[PDB]
Amino acid sequence: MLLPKRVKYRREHRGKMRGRAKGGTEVHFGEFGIQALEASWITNRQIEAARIAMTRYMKRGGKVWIKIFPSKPYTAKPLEVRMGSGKGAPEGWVAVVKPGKVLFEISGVSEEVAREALRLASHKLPIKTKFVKRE
Amino acid sequence: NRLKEKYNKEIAPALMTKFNYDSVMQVPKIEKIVINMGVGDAVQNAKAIDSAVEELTFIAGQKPVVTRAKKSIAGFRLREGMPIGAKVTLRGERMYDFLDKLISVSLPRVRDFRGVSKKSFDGRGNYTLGIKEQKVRGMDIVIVTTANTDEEARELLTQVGMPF
Amino acid sequence: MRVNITLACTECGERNYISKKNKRNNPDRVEFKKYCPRDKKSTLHRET
Amino acid sequence: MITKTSKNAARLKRHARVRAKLSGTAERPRLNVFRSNKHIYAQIIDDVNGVTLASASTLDKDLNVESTGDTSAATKVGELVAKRAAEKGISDVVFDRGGYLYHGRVKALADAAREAGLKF
Amino acid sequence: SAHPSYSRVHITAQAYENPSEPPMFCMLLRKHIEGGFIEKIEQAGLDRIMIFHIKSRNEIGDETVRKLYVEIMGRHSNIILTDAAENVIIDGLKHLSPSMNSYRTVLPGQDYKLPPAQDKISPDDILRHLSFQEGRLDKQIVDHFSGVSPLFAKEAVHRATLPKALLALFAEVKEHRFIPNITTVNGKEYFYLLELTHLKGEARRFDSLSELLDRFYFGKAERDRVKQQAQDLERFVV
Amino acid sequence: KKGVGSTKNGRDSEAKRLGAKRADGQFVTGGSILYRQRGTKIYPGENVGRGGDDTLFAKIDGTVKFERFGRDRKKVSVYPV
Amino acid sequence: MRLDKFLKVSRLIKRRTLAKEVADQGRISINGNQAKASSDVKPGDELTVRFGQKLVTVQVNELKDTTKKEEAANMYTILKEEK
RNA sequence: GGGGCCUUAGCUCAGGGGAGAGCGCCUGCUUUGCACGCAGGAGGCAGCGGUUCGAUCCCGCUAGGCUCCACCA
RNA sequence: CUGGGGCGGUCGCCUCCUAAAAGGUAACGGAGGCGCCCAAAGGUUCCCUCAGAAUGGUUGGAAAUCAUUCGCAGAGUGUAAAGGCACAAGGGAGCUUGACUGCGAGACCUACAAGUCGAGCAGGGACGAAAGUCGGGCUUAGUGAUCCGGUGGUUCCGCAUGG
RNA sequence: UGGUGGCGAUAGCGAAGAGGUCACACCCGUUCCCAUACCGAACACGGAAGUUAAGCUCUUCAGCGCCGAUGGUAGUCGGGGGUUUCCCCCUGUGAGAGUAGGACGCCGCCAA
Repeated sequence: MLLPKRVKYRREHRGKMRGRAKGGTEVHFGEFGIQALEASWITNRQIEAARIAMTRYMKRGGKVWIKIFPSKPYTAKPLEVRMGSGKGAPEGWVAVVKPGKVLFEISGVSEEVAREALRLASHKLPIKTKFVKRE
Repeated sequence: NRLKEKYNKEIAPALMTKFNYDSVMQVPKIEKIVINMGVGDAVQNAKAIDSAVEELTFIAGQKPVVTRAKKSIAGFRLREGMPIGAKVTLRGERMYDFLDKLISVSLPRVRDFRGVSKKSFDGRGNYTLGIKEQKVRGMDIVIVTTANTDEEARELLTQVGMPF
Repeated sequence: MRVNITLACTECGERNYISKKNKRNNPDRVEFKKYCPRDKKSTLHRET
Repeated sequence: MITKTSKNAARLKRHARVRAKLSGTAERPRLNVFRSNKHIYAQIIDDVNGVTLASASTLDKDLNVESTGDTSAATKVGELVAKRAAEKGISDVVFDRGGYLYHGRVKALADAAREAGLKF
Repeated sequence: SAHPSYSRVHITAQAYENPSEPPMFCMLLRKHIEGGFIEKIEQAGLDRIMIFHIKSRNEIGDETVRKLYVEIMGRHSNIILTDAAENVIIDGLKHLSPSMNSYRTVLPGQDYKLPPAQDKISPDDILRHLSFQEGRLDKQIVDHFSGVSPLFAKEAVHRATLPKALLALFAEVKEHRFIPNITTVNGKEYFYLLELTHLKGEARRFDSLSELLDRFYFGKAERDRVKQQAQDLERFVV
Repeated sequence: KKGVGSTKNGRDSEAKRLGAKRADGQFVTGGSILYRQRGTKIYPGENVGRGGDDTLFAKIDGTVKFERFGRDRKKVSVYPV
Repeated sequence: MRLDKFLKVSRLIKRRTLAKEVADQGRISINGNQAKASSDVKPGDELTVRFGQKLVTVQVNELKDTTKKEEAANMYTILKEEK
């Protein structure tokens, strides 16, 4: 459950996930990676689920290199409450994702193993994905 | 007026011949001397300033300047201001006279004097020194030179006869 | 304390000016020089 | 190791600090000064056009003397440049102590020009 | 010292440590005794009490006097300062209010008073007054004499009708014929004017009772503390 | 139903209508202001003056022109006919 | 302040409880008047007290609450004792 | 859940310039003496963050506790 | 006011974001500040340039003060933030009180009330040799109507006339 | 050469070299003007024995910094469409970044 240690503002606007990514569109730390085909917010619980999934499938395998970090916080008012009276309290932390963006990489491991692990992770994630490799 | 003429006549032709400088303007000399007292005890005893500032005066005829704080440190119970330490710059002839006086008296009169610290240079061509005796407070003095490297300063002071 | 003050002339007797001051740092009856538009001159003014 | 700044560069900074407040025009030009260790030079300028109008120096072959560097020389060159700016009948100027003091040779020169007729 | 178990008086080559803080009692002594003059010493009639008759000039150079009293009773020792003629207390180390419904009182201003001196002949008379059939008479020599320890009483009673021992030892003390030593009966280091009389303990003798006190208390000030710590830890470990 | 509150972030200052007030190539009268600001986003130039509020005004009549002090620094000026 | 608090801080009595107990017994008084633990006091007060037969008369000089040990007795003065 | 008060040694307390006053329980010592003591259990700002040279002392966020409120259909 | 009301919270001013590249723009939207301070922390003249780092060096210590090279700026700018400033608006020294009087072309903002800037003229001055700057402070907050009373001054009026 | 101004560092940083009889500097001493919170370092005052080392000028370079295209792409006014937390099509516009490359200076006035 990743966390930014320190932040300026505990409360931010949400934002808009228009367009494609700026960077991180291609694997370069590792060999076999995964990228997105949509745009969405992703949570520390999602990423750690995917991470531990692939690492359990691999059991010693090489290196991973996540390519993101949930910097963004997201609020949520308490339950059964009218509107207004200030912005809701923070709940967790979020990473924002554009399409064309690489999320997880892999090295030290064969292609079939990598593809299967990333499949497993994709099923923990909400969005549509693609298997990718380095050029 | 001893060490000026000694410097010129003995050192500079000899030293230029020794180092193969291009011109006499490349000669190393002392640009100045500086001395500091460095006493943060006045916070306790405000009278600790004129105490030994008078002594700096009786040492060097030039009046000193009380140094002051530039920041605040609760670790030493200090804020900006509160004059601590005292300084004297020195650039000219009583400079050399004072240095003659030092090498003649102050160095040997130390009750365990030996080969003084070979290495207390700054790696630039300028020397520093600390003293503890003279209340018996010492000081921190500095020699500043036109030497670019440091071995020429070494050779300079050796040829002066300042101990090592 | 920081407090209001008038600053009257001495030849004219007229008040002519106001300001403020610390009573701590400037306790005494302060004085400056200002222009008396009746005496038509720079002139020492005094606090009341 | 000790470096040493060029006092000329310092003088340039002080000169610029001055120059920020003024500039020489037609009918209010700038009178600039230079103070070599062996000479003293003076010029009069329309800073708008970037043009000198008149000039003077110890180096001038007229009135060659021994000092070229004391207040006497400063006075002589001041009166010279004054009559130059008289025969180019401007008579009204501004002064430019170029990062120097209005104390010594500069002061003497300026006083010379004041007496010769130039009005600051 | 009015320190209850270690309350005493002493002269020490070891000037231990003068404090950084002058306390109230110290400064009050400085007020009225500093630069003094010790005219006379007195024993308070052989009770564990002492008096210094002292002189000193007041704040106007007029000579004045005072009576410093040092009562060393044990757990309720104390140090008091008193006026000469008025007998009024001026200072006191352990102020003692009469909520203890006691005979005497400590507080300043009040007329000084001494403890109730018990009905004991301070110096054969025991064979007269006391019935030697009583047994355990090391207890009840305290009931006849003023200056007594159960140590002294036991060591004298073990000399076996023994008025001789009492009279001889009293003459010894009166003549200052004692021997200042420290005794050590398997630890439990004791000391007294007289030597050890019977027990198995080791003995180390001295030239000065003051040095005896020095070499005794200089350790016991902290040795016993370390022992307390050691035992408190040993309990936990066990 | 529940009960909540305490936003304590509910204010802001009155908007002060900064920026330029006259345009390049525009004719201007004496004393007209040109560019309200705080500090110097823009400096004065010829026949232009700065006030205590760091505001820029024309000392004369003329036409306005904005320029640059060499690099990364701007300027205004009034040039008459 | 209150009598019981005063007695504790002046260390005449070691427990405020005991002060209350004795005042409820009425063994003591103030200014010739029988008093209670809640009785108000002040400087200048003249206080009569009993300890069995030991009767006491004292005078109040000051009053506070932090009252370290030796500074307690500065708070007042003895005057007289009877029985 | 909201608001207010509080959260300093075992207990009770004071105190933007360096946390110190008193008291108690258990143990040990201790002794001639009318409960008159001593040492150790031990003496540590609820936490997090920030401003200041500095924070118990100013500010802010959160936790624990006490009190108040949590109403109309 | 109120995403029904009540209870809570807030009520005026300043700074930023939201704010959509002029300006302006709401919400019980997000973050913070003010109800002052300086008689020098102002004006003027002249002067010079910071924070931190590495070396050497008593007490000096990780950290005073010290010389030392590196060093557009990481510092400072009375205070919150934004804008801005190192040719100083930052830091020193000298002399002073323009933290003046009467005004004010013409502009900004604006429902009004009000608020803001302002060259330039006169009088008298301060600093400066001179040009020349000075009508408070680095700019933006630091404050409130009218009526009513009070104080001082006034070639105003003063119920027949003089007061 | 020196002085003095103008133009966005295409001017600078950095490395290597060359020159100084004139000139500019460095440099020699305080008796005076004046000064150094310390002092002739600096500022002032006077001087010219010697030094091109430094500064200053003239050459070189593209290591740093600086400038900077074309094309393409994102974005986007406008129009239109669609499975519309977004996406797509069309006329038009059009960056940044990354390149190509440029550049270790251009222009003036005075004095010898």
